[PDB]
Amino acid sequence: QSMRLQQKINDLKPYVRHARGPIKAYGQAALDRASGAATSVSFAELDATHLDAMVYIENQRNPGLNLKHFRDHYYLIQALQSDGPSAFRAIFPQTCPETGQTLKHHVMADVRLHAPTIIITEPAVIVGARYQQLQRHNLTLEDLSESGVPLSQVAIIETQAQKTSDDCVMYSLNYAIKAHKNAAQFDDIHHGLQHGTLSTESESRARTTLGALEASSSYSVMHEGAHAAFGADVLPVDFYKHGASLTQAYYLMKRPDGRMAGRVNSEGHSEAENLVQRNQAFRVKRRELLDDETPSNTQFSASIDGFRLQEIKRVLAAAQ
Ligand SMILES: CC(C)(COP(=O)(O)OP(=O)(O)OC[C@H]1O[C@@H](n2cnc3c(N)ncnc32)[C@H](O)[C@@H]1OP(=O)(O)O)[C@@H](O)C(=O)NCCC(=O)NCCS
Ligand SMILES: O=P(O)(O)O[C@H]1[C@@H](OP(=O)(O)O)[C@@H](OP(=O)(O)O)[C@@H](OP(=O)(O)O)[C@@H](OP(=O)(O)O)[C@H]1OP(=O)(O)O
Repeated sequence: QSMRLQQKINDLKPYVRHARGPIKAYGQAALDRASGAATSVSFAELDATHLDAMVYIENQRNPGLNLKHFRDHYYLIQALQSDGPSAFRAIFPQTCPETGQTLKHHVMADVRLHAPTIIITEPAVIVGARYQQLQRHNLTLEDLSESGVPLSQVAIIETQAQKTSDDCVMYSLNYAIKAHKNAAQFDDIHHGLQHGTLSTESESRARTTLGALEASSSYSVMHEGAHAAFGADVLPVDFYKHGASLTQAYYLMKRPDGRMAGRVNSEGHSEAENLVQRNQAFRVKRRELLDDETPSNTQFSASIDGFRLQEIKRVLAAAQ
């Protein structure tokens, strides 16, 4: 139990207790989730359902965010083929190549239009348990490619900040907001991608699961052309504020460039905070078995859940 997440709970509880409809049920499930109680439902589906009502209030909160929710990844392609905004971000679930069904596992795409440039951010890992995320990313990339977009101008960035299999959509959302807040660096990455290159990819692609597989297999496992890199080398510290792993926070603050060793809360704070401190401020035990107790601290940062509570408070306050 942690005072910060508890504070977030106390902030949200009235809004849910005053809510009506499916959003009350969702908010209650989120409160249970955060509090450390059991959740008799999958949160990928819940988040997927109530993503739009958020996206709206977040687009209000930060004009210029340009966040969109696409039911398919083909709707992303349809959206690309328009003289729309010069820069927009989209959240979408992957599609199973052998069934054509959407399978949760959402990702976010920071997009610039011009020969368009696409940046897919992976909250978890590129490869996956049974090489599933890999071939799914492959489907997405192939479709983007026959859409007309050159694969040398698309980049998937594995962050490995998310350690759970449930919080895809919230990580995607926070990553959208942060991609808007950190527009400059993304503009840099896009200027790079326009000429078909990615900064320090040579070192940074190895640090991903995709890198280990490409080095252990020595044959193309992900599509020829598509770029990839580890988040800590190309993204700002904002993308790791919700990393569950404290070891990750430690290893990130220990980086020589010291990009991840700064302060991670707004400067308008009496008490400063860095990555590790924030991780420790949202540090709670986790929810699996007693027979299968795990090595390393069984604990993690439930900061992302607090992000969920945050979004729900914003929506429920926005509606009333
Ligand atoms: C990343 C992964 C492959 C294992 O890498 P790993 O993190 O080296 O495995 P570890 O056993 O060392 O996990 C250690 C970290 O996981 C964190 N963790 C917290 N909740 C977790 C969870 N539900 N599942 C896995 N790891 C979790 C632990 O806190 C620890 O961080 P700490 O040492 O700071 O506490 C694995 O955790 C994972 O994400 N698997 C899912 C990937 C996948 O197939 N699909 C994802 C798409 S949803
Ligand atoms: O995710 P965002 O939409 O970008 O919201 C962020 C942020 O959230 P993150 O933890 O996900 O990075 C902080 O909230 P905390 O969880 O750290 O407490 C912050 O607040 P502080 O920096 O002062 O701590 C503030 O939230 P709020 O809107 O409630 O003020 C802020 O969004 P803003 O751009 O509105 O400041």
